[PDB]
Amino acid sequence: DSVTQTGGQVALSEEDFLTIHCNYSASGYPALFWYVQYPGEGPQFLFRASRDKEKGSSRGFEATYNKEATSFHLQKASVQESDSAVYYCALSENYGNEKITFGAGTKLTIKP
Amino acid sequence: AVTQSPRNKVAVTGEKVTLSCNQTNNHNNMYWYRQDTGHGLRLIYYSYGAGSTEKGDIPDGYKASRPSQENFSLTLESATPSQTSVYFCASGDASGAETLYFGPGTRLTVL
Repeated sequence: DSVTQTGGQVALSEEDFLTIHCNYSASGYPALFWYVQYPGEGPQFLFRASRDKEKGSSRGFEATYNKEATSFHLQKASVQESDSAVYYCALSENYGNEKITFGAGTKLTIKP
Repeated sequence: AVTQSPRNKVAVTGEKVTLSCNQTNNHNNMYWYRQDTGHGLRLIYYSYGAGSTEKGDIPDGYKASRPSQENFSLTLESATPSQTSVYFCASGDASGAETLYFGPGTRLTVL
């Protein structure tokens, strides 16, 4: 499968509205994910969604499984200080390959 | 939960490098990824369970070993400059749609 993150870098100022795109191509119902990676550490689970129309969320972020538009855009109304890191959109093939395909990631730099 | 070693490594072209991964929750699945700008995270090798190994999307130049359930290692037989990236190991939690938990990672630089 494949995952596309149309945004490589995203610059925003405190409390700005955040949206990081995620479009994909899969071979069936996969489970969509979002991982966050802060400076110096490994990627960590943010949240997931198994069924279409379902919404995953955590720490203020959220995405909605839109199987029709094959998207799972991450959103957070007001980005804080600690949000600045790298976000990866991923699709887990828990029901098939059990392989997790990741996007290219998106670095979020939040200025005061 | 999942620990990797070494955290920092510099090799010379041709050096044989082994990256070690240890999980503590006994999941059957373990994965080795490298993270590169413009590519994010790509699977090199992964393991369905103890004693078995499976090629990922970009296995060339690597080999892995899963002697046990808790340990999965990645080896670069003869390091090349292109292998210069950050390697992340992870175990798969089946109860959460295979939600992964990565180790801190190994920053490898090939001189």
